[PDB]
Amino acid sequence: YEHATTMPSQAGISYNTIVNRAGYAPLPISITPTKIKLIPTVNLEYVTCHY
Amino acid sequence: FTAPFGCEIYTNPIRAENCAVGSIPLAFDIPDALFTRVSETPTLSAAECTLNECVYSSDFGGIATVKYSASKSGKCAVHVPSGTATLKEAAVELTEQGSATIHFSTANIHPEFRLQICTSYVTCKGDCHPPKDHIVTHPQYHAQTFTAAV
Amino acid sequence: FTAPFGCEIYTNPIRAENCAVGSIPLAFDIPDALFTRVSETPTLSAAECTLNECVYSSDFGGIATVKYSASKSGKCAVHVPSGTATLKEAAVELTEQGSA
Amino acid sequence: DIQMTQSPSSLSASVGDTVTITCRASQSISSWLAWYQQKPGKAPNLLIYKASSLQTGVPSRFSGSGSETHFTLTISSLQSEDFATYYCQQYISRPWTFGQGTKVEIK
Amino acid sequence: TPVNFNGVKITAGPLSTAWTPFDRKIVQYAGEIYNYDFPEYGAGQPGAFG
Amino acid sequence: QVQLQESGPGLVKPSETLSLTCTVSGGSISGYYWNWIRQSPGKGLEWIGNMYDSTGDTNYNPSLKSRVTLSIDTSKNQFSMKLNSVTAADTAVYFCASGSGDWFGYFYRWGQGVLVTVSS
Repeated sequence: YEHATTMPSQAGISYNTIVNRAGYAPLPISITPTKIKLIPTVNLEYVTCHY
Repeated sequence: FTAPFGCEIYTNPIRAENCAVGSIPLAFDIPDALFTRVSETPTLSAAECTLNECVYSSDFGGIATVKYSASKSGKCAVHVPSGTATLKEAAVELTEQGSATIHFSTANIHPEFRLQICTSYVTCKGDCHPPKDHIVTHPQYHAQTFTAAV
Repeated sequence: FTAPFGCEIYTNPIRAENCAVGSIPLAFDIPDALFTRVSETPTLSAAECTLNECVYSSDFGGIATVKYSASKSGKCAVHVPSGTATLKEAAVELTEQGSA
Repeated sequence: DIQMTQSPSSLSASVGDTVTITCRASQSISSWLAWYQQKPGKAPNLLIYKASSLQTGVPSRFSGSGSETHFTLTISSLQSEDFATYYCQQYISRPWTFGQGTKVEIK
Repeated sequence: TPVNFNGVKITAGPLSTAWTPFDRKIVQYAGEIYNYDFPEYGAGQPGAFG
Repeated sequence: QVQLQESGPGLVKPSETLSLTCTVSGGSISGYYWNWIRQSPGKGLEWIGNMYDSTGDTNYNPSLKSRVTLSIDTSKNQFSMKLNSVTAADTAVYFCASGSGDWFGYFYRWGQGVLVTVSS
């Protein structure tokens, strides 16, 4: 069964939902993002230092 | 110390973490075998709700008791199908007919929400009071909403 | 033996005491941490009051019983937000549903 | 129904003794278990509600513990007024049921 | 990329508002990341970074 | 908080109907459950059934369901038990208390009990 729900992208805060149907009991679903990471694609152009 | 959206910055890998930006569109493909029939799970009948305490606050300052008359004791979930109130707990335990406690945080000054519980729902309603401190040390738990009227 | 407002007089230091004069504007800055939520403390529901005795007198000649149906036994305060009556006691103890 | 099994059925003790009474439920009842005291010719009296909450007016020598299917009533040091029959009870899974009782007699 | 434990398939869609605090061209020093338009390799001018 | 008092003791003939009333004083019957429990002298406690104050629904001990009726009387703040086709096995002390469960304190009040003797 396909279900979809937006989850706010806040770190530490939980999120809950119930998936239900006319003849099936409520199935709880819980999400908790403990750390959302934003890694960029990066390459090195150079390195500089004191001369 | 200057990134927008409160991002923390780290260097191995180069990255930013905990950016309170946007939202994640989660999609869950739940197998058909994991569902359970309504008949098996605890079925709730003739429930009543009352906000024994409400503090309009960032944290779960709101308390509500649900008087229940269950068909069989056990455990089952609780939710609010609306952005008005966000619950601290996911599920509660029930013993025949009695009372259970739900914690929540709210935006409405005059709250009213449908608490969905165990193959039923109860219309919780009440009036709510402002919080104590102007400034708190944690982020919002309750979804902001336009209505904060008399 | 002649001072106004019933003041007593003493000599070391030179002073007057117990002058029933005026009033003191007290101001209390209560910390935010000392407050307790309504949910924790005993919550009263469906109370009734009756003056089982009243003697209009300088002392506490008036008696009143409050029938209470508390949410949980314990202790909690009592007051009158008006100048009509002044209470002898500050707080009372409650046991489920009963009388105080 | 949920069957409540109390153990032991009979106990002989002296004033000052520590007494333990156990209660087993046929299925899990979470913490929804009460303990009652009953004396001959008298109605039961609630001592403990929801497995560990001491009822007001009941002395602190009485304490309850347990969750799920196994529960315990402890009397830290038995007093003369504590000789009686004790019953557990669960308000859970159609319907609410009592244990068979534990008679606490004077050794 | 799904995570498929216990039969339920979770897919976290693209972050709704694609956004980065890093500009196109950044610098790392002493465990700190700076936004700086450093000269391209082969254009470094004297008395300045690069 | 709540006080309960069963109607008076006495005889019921075999095969006839035992009828008891519980009168609540110092409190209403507009919340909670209202229950009957019996005890055959010398033996244990047997739950008979309950009526839920707010909606009036009843639940009965399966072994007695076919013979038991519970009801609530708002006009006297009372509730009652009817037990049909009694035999000597129904001789017992009958107590009326807030059994089953309540939304804030149940079984905290137990009626002192009334002895019903089934006899010819």
